[PDB]
Amino acid sequence: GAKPFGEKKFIEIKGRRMAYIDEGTGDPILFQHGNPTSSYLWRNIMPHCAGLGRLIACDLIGMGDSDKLDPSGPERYAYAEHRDYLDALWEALDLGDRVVLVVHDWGSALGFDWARRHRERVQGIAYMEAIAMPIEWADFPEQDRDLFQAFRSQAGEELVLQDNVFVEQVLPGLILRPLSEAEMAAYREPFLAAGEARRPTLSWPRQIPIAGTPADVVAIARDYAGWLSESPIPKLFINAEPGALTTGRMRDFCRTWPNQTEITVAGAHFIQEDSPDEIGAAIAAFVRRLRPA
Ligand SMILES: [Br-]
Ligand SMILES: [Br-]
Repeated sequence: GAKPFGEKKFIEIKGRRMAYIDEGTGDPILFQHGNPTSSYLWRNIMPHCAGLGRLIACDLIGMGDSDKLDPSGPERYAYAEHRDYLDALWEALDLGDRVVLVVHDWGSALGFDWARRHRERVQGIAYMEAIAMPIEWADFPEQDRDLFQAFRSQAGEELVLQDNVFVEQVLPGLILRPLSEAEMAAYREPFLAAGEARRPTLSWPRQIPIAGTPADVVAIARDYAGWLSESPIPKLFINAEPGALTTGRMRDFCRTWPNQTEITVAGAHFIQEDSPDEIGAAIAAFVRRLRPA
């Protein structure tokens, strides 16, 4: 299904207008995409949670139907800058203190961080192919290692801003089934233009806490990893086979997390495109359990 879930709403944040999905009533079930994705990534999963709460899917700034930052540059869209826009967006949405988090990739780095800082408001965390902890190159998926190493080099501007590699090569390359034309249109739409409109999908891999750099993001991930490993908050780990990011040591460490349910679905990185109904069913099961009658 290539059809988006529901419709986009917009809200002005820090003078910056962000796009989001908000469907239903009750405690929110917050789904957050990462790079180079948008709310669209959850379109076939969110339906499974219908009637279970308030279904919300935000577009990170510079992503999806969210406004671009201007002026943009190599120093724009760092982690700190996304969190400052996201924090204010999640505040404006009045989510309450019984939020379930559903996270992926930078959505998990961001969601996990948010969760630590607001642990009291977090009913539960469902995560998959996440940034669970700072890592080394040896832990990074082999097939894409030297490419991710090049994004974090001066070649990074040519690969991404000029050629849109993350959107056109990384994203298809880590989904196990052939995407449809309408589906690749929706992922490429926010990045149709060459240059700075594609800056966020280059700044994101530059932000990954790898090999001790960058130190601020490393620190934040050190922080929430230590916390998550100790929090009794209910967790749903959607493991993937063969998976990509959350394998090996990081997978090892995640399996250490308390009060955690784990399932395995078919997929590489963007597993919502390979196993949306298995992921959806599991998330709705998790929320039901968290929200009886
Ligand atoms: Br593929
Ligand atoms: Br990335």
